Amino acid sequence: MSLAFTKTRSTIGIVAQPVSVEVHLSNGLPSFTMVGLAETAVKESKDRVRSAIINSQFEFPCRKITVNLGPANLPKTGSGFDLPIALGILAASEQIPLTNLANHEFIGELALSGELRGVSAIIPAVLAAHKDNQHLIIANANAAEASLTGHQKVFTANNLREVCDYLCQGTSLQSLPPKPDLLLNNYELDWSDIKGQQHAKNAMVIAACGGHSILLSGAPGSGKTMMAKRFSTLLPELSETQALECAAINSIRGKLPDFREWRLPPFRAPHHTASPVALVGGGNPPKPGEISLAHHGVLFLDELPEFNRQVLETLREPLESGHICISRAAAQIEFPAKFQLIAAMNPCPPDRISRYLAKLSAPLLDRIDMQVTIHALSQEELIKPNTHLEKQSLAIREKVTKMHEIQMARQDSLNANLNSKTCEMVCELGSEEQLFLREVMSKLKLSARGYHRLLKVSRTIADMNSSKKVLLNHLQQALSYKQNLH
Amino acid sequence: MSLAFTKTRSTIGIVAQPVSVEVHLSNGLPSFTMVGLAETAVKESKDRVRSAIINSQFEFPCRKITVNLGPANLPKTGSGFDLPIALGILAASEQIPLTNLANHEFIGELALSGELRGVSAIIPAVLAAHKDNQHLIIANANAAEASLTGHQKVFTANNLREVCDYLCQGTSLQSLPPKPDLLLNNYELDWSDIKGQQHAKNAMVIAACGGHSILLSGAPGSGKTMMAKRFSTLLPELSETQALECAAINSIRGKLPDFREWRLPPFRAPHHTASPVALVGGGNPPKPGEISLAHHGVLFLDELPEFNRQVLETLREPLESGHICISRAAAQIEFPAKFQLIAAMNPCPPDRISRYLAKLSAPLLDRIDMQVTIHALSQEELIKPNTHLEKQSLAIREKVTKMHEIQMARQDSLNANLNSKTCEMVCELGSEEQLFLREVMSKLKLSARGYHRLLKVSRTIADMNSSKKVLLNHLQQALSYKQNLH
Amino acid sequence: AHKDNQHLIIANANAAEASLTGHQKVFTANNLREVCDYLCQGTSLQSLPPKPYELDWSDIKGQQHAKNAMVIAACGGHSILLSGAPGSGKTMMAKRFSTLLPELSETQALECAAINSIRGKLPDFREWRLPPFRAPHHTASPVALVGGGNPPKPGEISLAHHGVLFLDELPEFNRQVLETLREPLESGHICISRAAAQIEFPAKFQLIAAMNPCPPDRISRYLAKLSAPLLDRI
Amino acid sequence: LPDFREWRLPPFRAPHHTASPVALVGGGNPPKPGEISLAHHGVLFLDELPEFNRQVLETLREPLESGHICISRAAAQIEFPAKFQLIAAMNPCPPDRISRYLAKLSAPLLDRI
Amino acid sequence: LPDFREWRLPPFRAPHHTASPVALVGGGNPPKPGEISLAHHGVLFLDELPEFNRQVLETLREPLESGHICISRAAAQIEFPAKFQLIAAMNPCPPDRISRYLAKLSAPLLDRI
DNA sequence: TTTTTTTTTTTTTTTTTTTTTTTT
DNA sequence: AAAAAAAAAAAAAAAAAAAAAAAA
Ligand SMILES: Nc1ncnc2c1ncn2[C@@H]1O[C@H](COP(=O)(O)OP(=O)(O)NP(=O)(O)O)[C@@H](O)[C@H]1O
Ligand SMILES: Nc1ncnc2c1ncn2[C@@H]1O[C@H](COP(=O)(O)OP(=O)(O)NP(=O)(O)O)[C@@H](O)[C@H]1O
Repeated sequence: MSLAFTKTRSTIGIVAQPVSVEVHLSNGLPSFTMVGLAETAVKESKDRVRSAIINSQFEFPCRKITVNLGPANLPKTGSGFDLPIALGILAASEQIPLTNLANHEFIGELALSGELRGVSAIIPAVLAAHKDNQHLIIANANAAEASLTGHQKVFTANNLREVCDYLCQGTSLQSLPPKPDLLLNNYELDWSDIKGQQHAKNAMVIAACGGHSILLSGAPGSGKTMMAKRFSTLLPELSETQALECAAINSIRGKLPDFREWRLPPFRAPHHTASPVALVGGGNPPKPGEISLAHHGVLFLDELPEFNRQVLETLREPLESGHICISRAAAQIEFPAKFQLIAAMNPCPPDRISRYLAKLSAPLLDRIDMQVTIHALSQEELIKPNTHLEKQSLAIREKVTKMHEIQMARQDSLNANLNSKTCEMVCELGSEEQLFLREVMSKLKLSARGYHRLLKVSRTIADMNSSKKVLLNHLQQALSYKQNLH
Repeated sequence: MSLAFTKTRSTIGIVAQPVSVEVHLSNGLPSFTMVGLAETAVKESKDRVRSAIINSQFEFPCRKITVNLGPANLPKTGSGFDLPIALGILAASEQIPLTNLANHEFIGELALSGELRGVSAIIPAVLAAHKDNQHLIIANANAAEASLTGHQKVFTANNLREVCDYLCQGTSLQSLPPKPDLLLNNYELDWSDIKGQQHAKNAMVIAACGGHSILLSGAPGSGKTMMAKRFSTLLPELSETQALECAAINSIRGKLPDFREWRLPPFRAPHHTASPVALVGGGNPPKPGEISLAHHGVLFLDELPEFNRQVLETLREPLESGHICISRAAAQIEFPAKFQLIAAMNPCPPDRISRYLAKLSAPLLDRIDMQVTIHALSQEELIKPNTHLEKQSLAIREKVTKMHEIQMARQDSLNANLNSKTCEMVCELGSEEQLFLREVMSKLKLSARGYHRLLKVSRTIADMNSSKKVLLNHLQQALSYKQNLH
Repeated sequence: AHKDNQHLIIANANAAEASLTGHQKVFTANNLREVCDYLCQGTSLQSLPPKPYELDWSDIKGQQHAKNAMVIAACGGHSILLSGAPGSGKTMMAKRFSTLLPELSETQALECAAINSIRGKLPDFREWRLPPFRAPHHTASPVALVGGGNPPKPGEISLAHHGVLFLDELPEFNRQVLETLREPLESGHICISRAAAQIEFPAKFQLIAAMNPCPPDRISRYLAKLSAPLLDRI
Repeated sequence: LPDFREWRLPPFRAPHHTASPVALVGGGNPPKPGEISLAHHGVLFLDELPEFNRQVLETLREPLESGHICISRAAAQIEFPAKFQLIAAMNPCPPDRISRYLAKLSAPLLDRI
Repeated sequence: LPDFREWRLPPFRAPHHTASPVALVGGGNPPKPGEISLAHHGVLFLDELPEFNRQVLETLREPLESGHICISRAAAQIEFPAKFQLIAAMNPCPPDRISRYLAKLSAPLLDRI
């Protein structure tokens, strides 16, 4: 008859869910009705589309035009619906052969002259389009942003007539500019630029291999955030897909990285108090927060007890599943937050100790595997200049990569994410080691999860020593990283 | 078919984003349609533009008119969209040759007689136009404000007919007037009025010469606030590019400053009664706050134990990044906030003194580099008159001008902004210096931050002696200004 | 639809969720033409893809004294107060309890399915017919443990509908929170109200609580924090 | 609209010690002059001065020197004349109780009287 | 509305000893009747009075003589008639601490027994 | 060895800007 | 073809419940 289908994508949450644009024409008096929860920025696109179609020397149909943006449950805020609506209107009036619109997705604004203009936060659309294996058409102003993915099967155009020519006559035009240069870390910082703490350094290196969260205990003014800020150095380079996902997460916020930190794990340490709306998801049109940010990186947490209780209890979901499920009353949208957690805590500024320690949430203070006490540096070490022992981060990075490969070989998850049931099956335990653990529980009444936490850290230490299975010395070193002190 | 394009500037935050006005005429019913998120202040430009065009002996088209305002996602708030729309309507109707609108930007509010009216906050638009090398035409009422920049590519007009004549026959309009007939610095304020406080004045001298933040403590009624106020004169006069930015922020607020002091570094002390939105950011269309009003200047926080922590917890990020980002749920807005901190407090209002200090935010005091005490002024020295007329002023300002260049030659930041690693290799601590530093460290209870705080101010004092490295004499003086006692 | 005994016609895209109930009398369609053909002539639409362990009491040694008491509590539906010295948690006794209870019927399991479905991201694998066991964390939160806030979401107690609640170290908890757990025990549902209106989360379950009476003269203090009505219904 | 009665006698306004900061100084809404501005060119009396909250008393310093209070309603700011003359009455307390009582005063404001 | 009840017969209500101030009289949200507002024309059983909150027992003043507990949310005044009869029970309690025990009995309410 | 006040958070209210539905 | 009665949110202001902070 006189209806057509075109496919777009709208950035809701972090994932660009597919949006079906449906255009129908009927023999009524001329009109234009937009159906679907479209905001003003989209409802105003009627005149833009009419002018773009007319000024490109096409015939704008003088009939009842009905446009539906399915599905109808999701509000649509992106302004880049003009190009698909125009193509749908053209296809409905049989000015474009319909069979070529099946495998394409279109995103882009339209000025009244027919020239395309770019839209913001486009990278997630490209990611979704490739994931579904769909050709994507993009306004040429977005080629600079979209080329960072380096993804094929993405084309750009300048005018609506260019897109029409591509669809009908097949005169393919433009392609993503070539990928930018794959330069190197420019990482400065380095782990070498920290004076000798030794115990804290070794503990952090152990946890980086095992991906375990740590508590940075000790007196304030001792080097808590200073040591943490260098922890992201140890973590390995992210994969192509992981880097692309982090890039989309940052792109939705609006601050494009500088083409270099692409493969560097993020840090994004949140403020002291901040806001629970800001630090987890958001309201209005929902935007990612500090939790959603630093998806595959390391998240820092200074002055853990000070944080609001509701924030800490809502923080249970990520370390348990890696998703946030903030609801918008009508529905819910997911946020990926599978992050490494680093926390700092100061053992009180003796009556107040009970309430101060009790103020800290235990649901958070159960998955914090390791703890360490960061003693202040001796004046001799503070005043002594650093020999710098040449830069030392690539050796530790190589060690972490090898340990991660070893862990990936024996199961499909890291030791931090091991289930309680699989801990016994995976680990190779000797009889004397089991007897030693039984004797240890005589000395200290560790909880049920203490077993698995001690086993988890000792597994990384044992794999660190040379190979094979757990040993008495490994558990002996592990015992030092108990849950608390007092 | 004919349509016209016309460029203008709409200001959001501080920078004036480019906005392209598109006008298209169709053969439908005579209606006027405007799209592009028009705030109702500009949405009613239809009747104003219609009457302005009719009354200037032109011919208003009797056709359907569609007007599109730039990017479809940027709200338009200014009232100065009448002139671009009127010129677009004229150009689309072939009453103006289109080629002349190639590289011009128009800003101006029209009246029904055709006379142009001044629009508030014109300076950022002029700056943006000069950055892009574009002719800018404004109302005659804005000539006084636009003359600050002194750019030669800005023209002014009296009515729409003048603009049409300029675009059609090159009548050449009326250029903006020359720089105001004033050069005399004066400022009626200088360092001499502070009498008797030799030690604190000498310390504030080195505070200006290294960009260090300085904390002041002393008895009320002495020159604390006066020394803060006179501290502006010490800093070197701002460059033209910095003066334009400061004038842009000031004009955006609305307080047009006096031409006499448009190059002095701004000084603005916030008031204790202020919302966290008053100092930083703003509601509505975002407006610069108190902190950004002191860009490239000095911020004076008198009575530091006041200013409820809710206010001070927002000042953290600007002290490190030099800017603050405010989210409008649809875009991100940035405000320049690079400044120098000066704070004043009463040392004493028993163990209650600790509670008095407890209200202070430790991380804020972490960034402060210097502390001095305002001792009670001697009897006869104040009792003795001020017959001395040896006003220092220009001498110390000349000294700090060279001082900033000397620091800028070594690294890419002043002594206050040194990285911890860069504290060394710039201060070649000798054999005896380490000995003395070890002694003072052992006898005191300094932290890691305090040691590096001690090094930077000592570096600045070392430059004051035109010596390559510290000579154990600068360290002794540094201890006095250091020792952030409380 | 099941409660009223009514046929459902549902979009084919929703067959992923409606199949998880394993229901009959629920159909799926693609077009209005298919539904019109069904109503006019009955063209036999699709009817969802039908759907086809844990520990036991054997893992515990011959503790006949407590085992038979627990069985009686399960048979009679009464609560229980497994408590004493905190010996290695002792929660392994409670974890076995959920296995003893009878298998839930269609509506009973389906109601828990809906209650979980509200929280979004429907539980991952399987096992809807097994009654839940979800237990608190000895500190919880008044919003999280009971009812909720913001646009309402079921609390921990409601999630344990037709299941078991293992509230450990009862004395510590919160005095205000404990009394909020009153209406569900008596009626079987909560009526938490806030702002505009309220909704009724069904909260029928069974309670298993633990306590420590300390090693002197501190037993009275350790029991002084107890809520009388909550213990009176045990 | 006082007319013919006191249009040449200096105003005398004595706000009650609680009042409200949005009425004592400036205000919201399309702004209406507050208590402080109502005493322009006149006398302002503050009985039981320490009883006033420190937040309000710290605002008194700006008009006492600059001569006019500058309201700060985020987007907009307006000027109100405040050239008044200040008169204050305080009770020298009814141990550390003396220090606690005198802490409720504003040291700069009292030391500027 | 639960069951078929009896309606024609006097009601009986007994608060949950510790109870709550919002449950005994009035309530939040749109005005909801309190426990004391219940048992209208009936019998209210107040068991173990000292366990109750002192302020609420003081708030029982008007209901037992006036029969109306009109709530005040600063927006509306809903009446909620509460005519009833009081019945209370006391434990003599386990001697100078007897005064401490009796100090919580809310003597103004004890006068109406 | 025994009891209270205050500040913060949350909740509500109010105003205004936004929205959403008249009435030509 | 321009408007005005109604549903939602952002910010300022005031009151109730909790925490703790400090006082006997
Ligand atoms: N182990 C350390 N090694 C080298 N430098 C350190 C070390 N600890 C502190 N520093 C110095 O500490 C200064 C800033 O780091 P730091 O004091 O840790 O800030 P912070 O992490 O925000 N607060 P805190 O951790 O409590 O001290 C730098 O000059 C560092 O050089
Ligand atoms: N050498 C001097 N030392 C101190 N005060 C001086 C000196 N010379 C003049 N003064 C005068 O004394 C006034 C003191 O100002 P100041 O004490 O800073 O008032 P303020 O703004 O309330 N800050 P504060 O110091 O806390 O009282 C100055 O405004 C000068 O008018």
